[PDB]
Amino acid sequence: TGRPEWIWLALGTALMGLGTLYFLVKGMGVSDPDAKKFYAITTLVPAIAFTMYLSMLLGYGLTMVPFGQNPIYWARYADWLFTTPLLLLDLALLVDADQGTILALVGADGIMIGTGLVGALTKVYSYRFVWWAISTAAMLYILYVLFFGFSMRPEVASTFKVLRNVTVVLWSAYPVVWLIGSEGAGIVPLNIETLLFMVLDVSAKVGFGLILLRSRAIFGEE
Amino acid sequence: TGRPEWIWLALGTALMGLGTLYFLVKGMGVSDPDAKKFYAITTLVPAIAFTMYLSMLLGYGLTMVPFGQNPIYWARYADWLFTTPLLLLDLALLVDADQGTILALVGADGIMIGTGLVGALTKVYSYRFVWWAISTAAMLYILYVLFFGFSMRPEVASTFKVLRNVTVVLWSAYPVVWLIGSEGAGIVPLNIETLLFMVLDVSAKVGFGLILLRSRAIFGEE
Amino acid sequence: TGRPEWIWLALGTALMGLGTLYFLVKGMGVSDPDAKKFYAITTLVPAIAFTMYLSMLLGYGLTMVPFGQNPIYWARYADWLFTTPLLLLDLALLVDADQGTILALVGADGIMIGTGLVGALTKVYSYRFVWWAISTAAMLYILYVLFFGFSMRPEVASTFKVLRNVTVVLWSAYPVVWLIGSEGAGIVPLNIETLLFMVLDVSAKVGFGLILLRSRAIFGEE
Ligand SMILES: *C/C=C(C)/C=C/C=C(C)/C=C/C1=C(C)CCCC1(C)C
Ligand SMILES: *C/C=C(C)/C=C/C=C(C)/C=C/C1=C(C)CCCC1(C)C
Ligand SMILES: *C/C=C(C)/C=C/C=C(C)/C=C/C1=C(C)CCCC1(C)C
Repeated sequence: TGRPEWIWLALGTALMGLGTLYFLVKGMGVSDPDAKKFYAITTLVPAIAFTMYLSMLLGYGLTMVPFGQNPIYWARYADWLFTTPLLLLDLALLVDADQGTILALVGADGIMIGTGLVGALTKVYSYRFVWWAISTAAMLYILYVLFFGFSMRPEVASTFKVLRNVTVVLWSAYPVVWLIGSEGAGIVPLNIETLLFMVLDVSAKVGFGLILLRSRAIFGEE
Repeated sequence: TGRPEWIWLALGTALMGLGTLYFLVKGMGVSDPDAKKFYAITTLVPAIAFTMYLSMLLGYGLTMVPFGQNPIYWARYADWLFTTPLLLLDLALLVDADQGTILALVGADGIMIGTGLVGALTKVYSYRFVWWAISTAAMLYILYVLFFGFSMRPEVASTFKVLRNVTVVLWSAYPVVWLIGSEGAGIVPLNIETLLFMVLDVSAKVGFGLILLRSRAIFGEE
Repeated sequence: TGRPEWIWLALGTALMGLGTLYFLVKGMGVSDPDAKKFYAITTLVPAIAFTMYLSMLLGYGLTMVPFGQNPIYWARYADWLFTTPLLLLDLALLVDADQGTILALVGADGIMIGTGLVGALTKVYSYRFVWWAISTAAMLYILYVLFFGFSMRPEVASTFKVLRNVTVVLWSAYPVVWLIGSEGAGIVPLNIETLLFMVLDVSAKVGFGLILLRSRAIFGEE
């Protein structure tokens, strides 16, 4: 509690935990294989985030990087490495995407997160932003595929449309927060940055899942 | 050989190596695609464990963690990260599990191992057990799915029943050994802990594989 | 630019980048799901390599290992961990390989790279070569499967034959370069070793992809 941002890490942990438990209870008794995939994917997402928010709260998921002793929460990338592709899989399964398109998405996502991590830990200040730029190019490619790389059922199309729009908006904020926060230019304090990421993460995982798991799009059509 | 536990790391290495070679020879000439998956999965398991037991023997897979300079063999988690999901896949393929259920299993398993590793390396003593608890919750979820989340063929059902029972028993010992050994309360010396893990690992990988690969459950039914 | 090998890391970065962009443009408008998989796989390969060549150029992907202060470019293994299995998947998809065989290949490849990395970072000089030997055994197993573990269409068979022959030749050079270069016996300077790896990598990723993506083997047969 010596670090001002502890409050948002604590709240983040609690909200991911509760979301995980909610999705877990909700998924009880589901027999439809299609719906099972969506529950499995959607429940794992906040469960993973829970563990990484906890690691940050307890101080395990924090390291000091010298550029310009900067506190970098590296645990976010461990979280994102797994949760972002899973979120993309939810969208991909919804629309019955070709395997080729899933691979494209998952691979671009690995690059986005991997280069983001490299940027986060880079000791030469100017180079951090080179990695930011490549990571953003990978994000833009993902956004492109989501709008132009590909829903047959009307309920599938409408849910996909919503979750896709939710994704483009929230995901796009991440590079901006990084850029202006402690990993980037340092204009916004780590405390506020942590709050922004918490709001983003919770919306993109728990908000996302609520929207998805309450839709009948997740069941094969009697 | 300056570390008393070297003998069990040496034996572990030899037993995983021989098991790998046995499974490799045995799988020669197998043409049935189903049986091929089982051999591939079951042979990779001890092959991976071989490499990580070797890394521990030679001292690469050991680090010192300050809490309470504690010797932590981190290589176990590198091994388990890959071998535990593969073992779960063997069981899952056997019963023709839905993809949703496989994802649930694999994901819960990643969490179990990942939080186990975080626990192993955590520098605040009390917090190590928080991570132990979350990892155990993930294990219990796996055990639950194995008994209640789902075999049609009688030979499939019987083999599955055996391998499942083998799994519940041996896997459950792992958290207990951790808790009382050098990663946890330090009641049992690293030397004995290493022996216990060796016996467990060899039974859960080589014993498991022997049981599976001698069964006709692994072939599609003339 | 203080390190003589910077020139080859710079060229490597440029060539992977251009190859990525070429494959990206070329894959535009492709609707055939089969062809989509090949483009996705084949474009991701140099894209990944691009990022890791960049990391090496900027000095992030380099560490000092004490044996015999040896400069080890660890980023190569981060690259190879993902790009080698993807290259094997290209070959595997081409021939419609059984899932069992894909798993065998991917798993053996993970072992090859993982033990290679362990070897690269090992502090006891003699032991480095133990890891080299195990990694090579895994490579030889891959080479075996590629020739004896399994093409129906004549265009599929011919393209596969070429890409397979390209693979056996180039991949086999890697262990030799390691052995004689800075990770191994230190007979050939890091500068020359980096050049050799650059030529190899570019041929095995961009040369490979050119050959594959210009073939009609990648489309399902009007
Ligand atoms: C649950 C977490 C989510 C949905 C996280 C999404 C994160 C991103 C889309 C991050 C993107 C970034 C870049 C595009 C540039 C570099 C910094 C990153 C990693 C924040
Ligand atoms: C071949 C290796 C096997 C089957 C290993 C299984 C290991 C576990 C089930 C470990 C479980 C653990 C917990 C449940 C709590 C924390 C400590 C661990 C990682 C030993
Ligand atoms: C694009 C990169 C490619 C195709 C890299 C292939 C690399 C190898 C086949 C490396 C093999 C190695 C061994 C067999 C022994 C130890 C050293 C390695 C990792 C270079």
